[PDB]
Amino acid sequence: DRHITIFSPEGRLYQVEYAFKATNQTNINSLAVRGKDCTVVISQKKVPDKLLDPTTVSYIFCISRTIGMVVNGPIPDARNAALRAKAEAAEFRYKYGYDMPCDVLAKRMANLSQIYTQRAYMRPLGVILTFVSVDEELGPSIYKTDPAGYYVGYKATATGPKQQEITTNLENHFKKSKIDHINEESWEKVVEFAITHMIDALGTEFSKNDLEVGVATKDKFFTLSAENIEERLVAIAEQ
Amino acid sequence: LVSLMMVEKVPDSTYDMVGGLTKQIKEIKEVIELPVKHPELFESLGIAQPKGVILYGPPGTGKTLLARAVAHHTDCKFIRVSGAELVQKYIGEGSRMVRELFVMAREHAPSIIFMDEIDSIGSTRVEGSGGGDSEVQRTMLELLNQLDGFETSKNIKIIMATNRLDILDPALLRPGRIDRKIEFPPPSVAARAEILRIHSRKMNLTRGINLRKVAEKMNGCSGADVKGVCTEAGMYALRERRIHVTQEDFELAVGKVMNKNQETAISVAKLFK
Amino acid sequence: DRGVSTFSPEGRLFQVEYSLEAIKLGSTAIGIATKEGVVLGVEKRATSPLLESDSIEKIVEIDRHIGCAMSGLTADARSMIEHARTAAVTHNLYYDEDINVESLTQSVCDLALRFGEGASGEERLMSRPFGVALLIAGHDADDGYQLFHAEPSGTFYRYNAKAIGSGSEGAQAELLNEWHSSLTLKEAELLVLKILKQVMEEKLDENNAQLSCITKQDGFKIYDNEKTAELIKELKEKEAAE
Amino acid sequence: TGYDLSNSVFSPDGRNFQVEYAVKAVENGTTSIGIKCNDGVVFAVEKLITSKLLVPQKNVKIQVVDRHIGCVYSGLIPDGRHLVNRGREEAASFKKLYKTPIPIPAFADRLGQYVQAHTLYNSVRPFGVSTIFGGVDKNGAHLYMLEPSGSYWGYKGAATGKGRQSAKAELEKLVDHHPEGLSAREAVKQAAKIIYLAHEDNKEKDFELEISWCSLSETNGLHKFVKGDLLQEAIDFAQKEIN
Amino acid sequence: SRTTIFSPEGRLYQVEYALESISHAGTAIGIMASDGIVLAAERKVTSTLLEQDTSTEKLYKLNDKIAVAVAGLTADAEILINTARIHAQNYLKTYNEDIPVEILVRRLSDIKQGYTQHGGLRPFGVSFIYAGYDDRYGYQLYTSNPSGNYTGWKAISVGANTSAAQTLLQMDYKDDMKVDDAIELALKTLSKTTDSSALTYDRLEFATIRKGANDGEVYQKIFKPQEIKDILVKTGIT
Amino acid sequence: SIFSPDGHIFQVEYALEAVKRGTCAVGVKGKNCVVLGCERRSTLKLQDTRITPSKVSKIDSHVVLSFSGLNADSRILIEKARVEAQSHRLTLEDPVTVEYLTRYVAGVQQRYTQSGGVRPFGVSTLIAGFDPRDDEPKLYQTEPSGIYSSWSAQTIGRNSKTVREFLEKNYDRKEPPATVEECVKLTVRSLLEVVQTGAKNIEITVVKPDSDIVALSSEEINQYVTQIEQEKQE
Amino acid sequence: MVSVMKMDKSPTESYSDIGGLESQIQEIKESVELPLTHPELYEEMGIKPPKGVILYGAPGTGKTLLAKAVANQTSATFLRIVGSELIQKYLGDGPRLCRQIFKVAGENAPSIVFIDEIDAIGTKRYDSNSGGEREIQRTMLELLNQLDGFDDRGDVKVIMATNKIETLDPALIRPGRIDRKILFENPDLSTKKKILGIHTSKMNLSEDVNLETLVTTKDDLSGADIQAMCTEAGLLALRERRMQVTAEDFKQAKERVMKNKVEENLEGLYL
Amino acid sequence: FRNNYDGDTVTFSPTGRLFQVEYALEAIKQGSVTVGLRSNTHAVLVALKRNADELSSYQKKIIKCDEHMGLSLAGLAPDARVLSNYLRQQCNYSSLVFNRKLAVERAGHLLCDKAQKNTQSYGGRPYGVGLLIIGYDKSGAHLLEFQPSGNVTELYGTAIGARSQGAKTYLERTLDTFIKIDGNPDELIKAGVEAISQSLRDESLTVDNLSIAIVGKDTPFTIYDGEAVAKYI
Ligand SMILES: Nc1ncnc2c1ncn2[C@@H]1O[C@H](COP(=O)(O)OP(=O)(O)OP(=O)(O)O)[C@@H](O)[C@H]1O
Ligand SMILES: Nc1ncnc2c1ncn2[C@@H]1O[C@H](COP(=O)(O)OP(=O)(O)OP(=O)(O)O)[C@@H](O)[C@H]1O
Repeated sequence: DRHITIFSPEGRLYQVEYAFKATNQTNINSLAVRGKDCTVVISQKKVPDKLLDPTTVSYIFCISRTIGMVVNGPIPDARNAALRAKAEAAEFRYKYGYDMPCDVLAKRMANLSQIYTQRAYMRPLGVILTFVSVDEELGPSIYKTDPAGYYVGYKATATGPKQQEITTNLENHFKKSKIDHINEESWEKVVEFAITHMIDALGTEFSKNDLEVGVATKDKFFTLSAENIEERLVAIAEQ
Repeated sequence: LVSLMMVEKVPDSTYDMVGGLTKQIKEIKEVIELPVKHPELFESLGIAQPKGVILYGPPGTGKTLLARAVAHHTDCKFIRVSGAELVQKYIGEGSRMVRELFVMAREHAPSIIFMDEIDSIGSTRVEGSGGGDSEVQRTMLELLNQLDGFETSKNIKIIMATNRLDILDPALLRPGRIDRKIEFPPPSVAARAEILRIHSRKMNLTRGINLRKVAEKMNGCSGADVKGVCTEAGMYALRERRIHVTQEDFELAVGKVMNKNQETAISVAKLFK
Repeated sequence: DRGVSTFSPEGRLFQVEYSLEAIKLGSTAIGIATKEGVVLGVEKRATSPLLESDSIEKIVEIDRHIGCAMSGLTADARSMIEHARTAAVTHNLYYDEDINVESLTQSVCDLALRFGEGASGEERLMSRPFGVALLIAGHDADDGYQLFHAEPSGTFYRYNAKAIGSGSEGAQAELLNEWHSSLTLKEAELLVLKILKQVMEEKLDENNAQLSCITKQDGFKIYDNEKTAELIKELKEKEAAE
Repeated sequence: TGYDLSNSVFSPDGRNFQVEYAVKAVENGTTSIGIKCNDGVVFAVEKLITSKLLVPQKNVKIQVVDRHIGCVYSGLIPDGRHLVNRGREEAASFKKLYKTPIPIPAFADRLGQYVQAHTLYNSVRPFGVSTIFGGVDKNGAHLYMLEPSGSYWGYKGAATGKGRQSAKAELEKLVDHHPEGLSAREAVKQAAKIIYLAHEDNKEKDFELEISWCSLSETNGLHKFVKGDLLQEAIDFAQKEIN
Repeated sequence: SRTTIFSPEGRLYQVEYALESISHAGTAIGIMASDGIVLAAERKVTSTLLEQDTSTEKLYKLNDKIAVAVAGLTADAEILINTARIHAQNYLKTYNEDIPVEILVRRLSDIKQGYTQHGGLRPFGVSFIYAGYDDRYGYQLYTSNPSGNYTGWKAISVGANTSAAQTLLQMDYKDDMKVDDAIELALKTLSKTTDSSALTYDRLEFATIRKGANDGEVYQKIFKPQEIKDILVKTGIT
Repeated sequence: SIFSPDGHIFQVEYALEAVKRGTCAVGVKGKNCVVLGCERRSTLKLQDTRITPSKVSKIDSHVVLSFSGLNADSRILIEKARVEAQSHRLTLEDPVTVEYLTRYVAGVQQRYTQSGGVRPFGVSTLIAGFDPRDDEPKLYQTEPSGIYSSWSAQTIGRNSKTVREFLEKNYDRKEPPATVEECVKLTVRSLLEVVQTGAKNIEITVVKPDSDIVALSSEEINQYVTQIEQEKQE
Repeated sequence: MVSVMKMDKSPTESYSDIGGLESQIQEIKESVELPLTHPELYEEMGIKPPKGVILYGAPGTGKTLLAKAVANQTSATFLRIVGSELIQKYLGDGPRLCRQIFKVAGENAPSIVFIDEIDAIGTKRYDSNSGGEREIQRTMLELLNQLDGFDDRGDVKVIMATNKIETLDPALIRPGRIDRKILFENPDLSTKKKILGIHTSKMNLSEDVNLETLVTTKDDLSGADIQAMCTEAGLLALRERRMQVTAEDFKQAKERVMKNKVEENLEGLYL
Repeated sequence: FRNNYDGDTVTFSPTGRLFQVEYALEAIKQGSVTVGLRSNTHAVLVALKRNADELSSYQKKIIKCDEHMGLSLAGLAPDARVLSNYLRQQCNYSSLVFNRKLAVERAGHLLCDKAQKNTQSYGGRPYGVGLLIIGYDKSGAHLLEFQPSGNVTELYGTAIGARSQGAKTYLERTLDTFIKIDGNPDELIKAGVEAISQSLRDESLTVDNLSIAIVGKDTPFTIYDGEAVAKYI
């Protein structure tokens, strides 16, 4: 029972509760919010050795000119999910003539995880995901996945070993201003709220390289580079 | 030790406290009664005054309560082991006591024994897991059927007993080593009728009484339930300060059995029709 | 509790080497080479008299000029001979000429290897291997009356003569002592009977055994129930004399 | 304990220890490095001799996949060669497409998921190898290393075998000394130093060296092994660094 | 447990559990006169809210001369009927005549061991009752089991104490025992074997065959609740 | 299904014991006639035996079979055997021999031995009949290992040990069965030792040339069994 | 120890009144009796006849009935012990006592012994790491080594018994020591034959014989219960006062007692 | 004591080993010897043969691939045969696709790419032998080594299997010498033959227990077995 995806004696799946814990190999925390007409996503970027090329290191990908995603897990397990995304956007629009939403495409890859729990030739994947996009019909939105298939939106959320340190810290905020997403327009002037909240709630101070960023701009998704972050960090000059 | 031995203080029961049971005494007394009552009569043919017998059946019966009264109206002794007390946390204590056991009855031909439970000496299997208890079932059966048992079977009949039958050693039974067995089933309704006549002998010039009107209703197994419902029927009268009693106050006492007659919840699994 | 395609720490496989003693349960089956002909012999293991031993066929005829004799487990080998008959005849087509023996017999021992990576591009038939071994005898015009031996491990040797089965470890010693170059045919049509009379569990009959020669002049030939008997008297012509 | 017997059986720790045993197989192998120079890459490797009967310079361990690449490995000799034979046709089925050479991110994006596929199933052997590759595209210089769990990251340098602890701290002792930029020819000297410097874990035995680089400058960014005095120039030098 | 192989002494590990398992299931009997046929089944449950009215579960039909009963899984039997139904009407577009049974079962149950024989797949947790008619062997009656061996009979039970229940037909059955003289045996065959002697028309299910229509036609008649409800009084229950 | 180290097979040192449980039957090879004889459950009440699958079965106009052991694994062979029968009459235009299909089905009981996830049979069978355009009797016996033999008498079933040797006090090669009344007396004087009941517990059948098949009533049996029920007296 | 041993009181169990079998029983007399008749014959061809035998179980099927019949015949000593009675709290007491038989077997050349149901001694060589019970395993080694250390065999005879072998008894027995591992089980007819061959002695069957059908239809059973079959007819005689001996009420006992111990009867599948 | 990592192939050890393989390579240790060496111009095969009884013919040890190649084996014939019949196609394919005939060393670099396709799939064993490959091309002569592992290497001369260290030692005693030989294969051949007497556990070689077959920068493959090798003993 403790080696395969049959139903347990009592009726859980020991091979799956492991997989959630197969994520936490890295001591890494990431975060997700909704802008006004934009969005934001971030995570730690650890570098415990001197010789890397952090030009190369990344978890935050690019799937369209529209959307993006993130990972807190083993990246080899991620890339197989990463590739299968790029495919499953194309075959949608090639068959219907318009770009791939998020709500659907999670509903695909959430269907996909099930038939990794319903057969036994396959190893599942010890990752989770937080897709991000604008939508011309639905607006700024995100969706999360587990390796089982539970996928749900979030007005704003985060993940890592240390959800309790911050996830309370966010719910305390909306019980202080009480709306879904922020009342601030430009993406440049709301990422400050994210990085203001991490180090303060329970997080540790950061530097230039320590973090990485993604933004699902209207008809544009893209990462950020060093001074593009350092400038945006120096917003703290005033606060 | 003689604590196990029979008693100058016999119990006070009787095989006419025992309604519904009517036929079995005729079927089992004689092996215990007749050829020992008249060995010359039996020896007129002298087929084999057999070894002991056995009784199987559920609880709710009073197989015990039968065996309490038979030790009255005996002409013989009736010893008791207080079942499973014979064993101890050692090895050598087993066989000596069994050696002591038979001889304790050799000196008394008109005298017999009693077991209640042989669930604890049943179905010996061994590959390293087992126990010394299996060692003792042999020697008793050995000294049951050997150069020195038939002289007891000249002097003796015996009985075993339990409540679960087919969970023991068949290698025990050479039929002839046990020459007869019997069922003590649950009762009939009308068999239940004369029961409550026995124990509720407490009405006080009352009337409107229909003793038949309770095994009217029952589908149980025990006869003891006739007491369990009766005994707590009077409890109502006991609490409400009026010694008297009637049918309906006696009837809802089955409400206690409303649990027992309905405690067996049921599954909804229509996997197969 | 072993499998097929798994070595041991000692290297000696289990199952195939276990397949190299099932033969030692079976019957006896001998053939001996003379430079003017070769013989074949059998022990029917006839279990009851009512039986009609014409039906039991431990001996076959590939063609008019080649025959073999299966031992150990007579059942399964009934399949493989049909392979050999196919390759014989097939080679009798593409070249209009009888085949050399060694061109054939490599094929048969290329069959029983099929339980895992047979010849070039072989899908694994044969969940288990052939629990049977046999002897091949016949002429081709390049080497001589080259007897051949086969065993399901997937190798063949060439012999002067030897044996199989029940009487293997003991009987061959006499054969090892009593073969040479310049002997006859019929001396080998009878020397076997000195041997097989040893390791039969009953006095010989004309129906316990049977024989078949092989000749580059006529070709193949099985004998009759009686024409074994006449030479047994010829053996008793020496068993009674000496 | 009882979960450490086959592929694709995660742990309560959240792992499959079997590949973590693979790391000790590749630990049982030769030294090998490759450096990100200022304009290309370098390759150099350990190649130990058992008997004199082994010929020198007929038994390379570098492999080429196409013109603008060099790749090496360490540990299991065959297994690290298989995926090359997958490599040598993949990019060939990519130059087939838009008629241009292949990038290096195209390489790992077309390999680093492959070996992963040999850790999904209960029917195959994880490639017990660590592996290097490098070369040039239109964009410029690149370098990468692989580990048998599919992972890979863009380094400035790498190391494998039982030449780990020497070189890693050494390159830590190198980079700060020379961060300004290290051209091709000069690293060909300083590289072969390290292997003579790293054999001391196994200085019971002997070897001989094998080197290759590729420069956008020198060789038109093509792949070209070493064979000449330039090698002999370096061994004459590298002995001094250990002298 | 490796469905293919045998015991160490010539037996099977699984399948002896199966036809022993089905004993857990309900009851389904089936008899025959020289005049007509009767069938019966006691539903595993007879709670009140659910739709026991139109609950057609134990008794299905196949064509306009045949009826069956069921014992086993709800589903693994539910497919065989859709299978065998086709093998009936696919007999007809070749030949256009009506179907006989003696071809059907002999050409049906051989599917069974086909899953004992290979694939490592389990056999079918099912047994049947059969019933029907051909113009060549008269009225008929047959049965089956997860093995495949089929047996002709005059009256049979399955399920709970069927060995016990088959006794109850032993003494009472008659050769010329007519329909209305034989129907009452069935529910009386069940009026004893029941767990709940408290008996409800709801709990069971029923079916019939006759040759009621003149010109030799027949009737695959199946009986509704309030009918058999009133039939029940005829033998005199209440 | 593999090889033990004792030269045996686990699953097939087992299977042929299965046939040693079930019914018992036999045939013989008369002077100019051939016969079978088999078993039935007397006391099987509330039943009509007209339609039950007989242990006998027919394969062609001129050949028959009698299985034992299981019953399911028997039905399959007759079908694919029947195919080969009414196919062999087509391509070659001649009817079958006896050995041909025997040689065939001798092969199928190992095509269902050496493969993955395939049990052999709980079946052993034999056959009987005259070749076309000939006279000499032919009967062959089978078992799951495939080895097909030619026994002048062959029985597979319960209490069969002495039955396997009972004939040897009864049969003579140079004193074969004269006629049907004795040769069927032979057919029954064997089987009755395990019958232990009346005629109802058996079923028999016979062959003669040009497809002269017969099956005999329970009453015809009660004609002759009496004659030795009368001659089991002196 | 000696007290139980010398059981010289053979019952009226009549050897050769028993109707069981011959070949087994010559095999023991050949094993035992004839060696005590003209053992020069063994000296003719120079034979060391065996050191006792071991029957098997199949309980209620004639384990012992011969044995006390042999004791009725024994014409020598006869011995009887129990391993459970042999064993004690302290260490090596019984093992110290087990030795003391063979000298008391050295008592006699006519030295023979039955043994009582070994199933708790020498059963199986579990490691017995779990304390205490190694005493048994410490005892069997005290015997078998005593049995064949250095013995001229001194007519040190033996006959053993049990109810099931493969349950136990892995290595204790060895050939020569016990060459004859032999059997007793149901005959499949001869219970019909010679059992009532005995019991026809007393009874009358006061109307007929009826025995031509008071018989076995290959019914799986054990003829030991036939001594019930004789019984209850007399009882059912006296359930209705028949002082004579009937054949009609005799029917029930097989219909009554043989009917209890039911079998599966799953032979609607091997037809 | 009982390594459960001894079953199917793919299971690594807790130390980085495939216990199937390492327990396979001792096979050839239980197999015989077949040695070989080369000059700059001519290379050799050699093989003791292992005979059954005083009657049988002998087990063979050498096979030709094609006109410019041969080989020799150790341990098992049957799994070793198919590789011979295998690469014949991969030496005909050359001479029909191209006609630019086959270079030796890529064959080994084909051959190593075979067995590795047999270790890492459930079912299937290694082609568990060692063997020796020879021949000539435009590049001179070449000798090879084989392991069922996959490792194959360009050697001057080596040895295999039982009793082989004695012959193995002559070569290191002599690698200064035999490399400088040319056009004179006779004395070259007897180098190994004298050197493999180091292995003889008193079986004292004969006319027929030995098989030799060589190649050159001129010679096609020739076999010297039967009775022609009275030359050397
Ligand atoms: N007909 C009866 N006459 C007298 N007492 C009865 C009768 N029927 C049931 N009983 C009662 O049943 C009780 C014991 O019966 P039951 O079989 O339930 O347990 P038991 O026989 O004591 O248990 P065990 O036999 O396991 O020791 C007694 O209290 C007794 O009064
Ligand atoms: N052939 C026979 N004739 C008469 N009685 C028999 C025969 N076979 C068995 N029996 C009966 O079997 C009973 C005991 O047989 P058996 O010797 O097998 O067991 P036992 O010796 O009593 O048991 P244990 O050895 O365990 O004490 C006797 O009562 C005897 O009547």
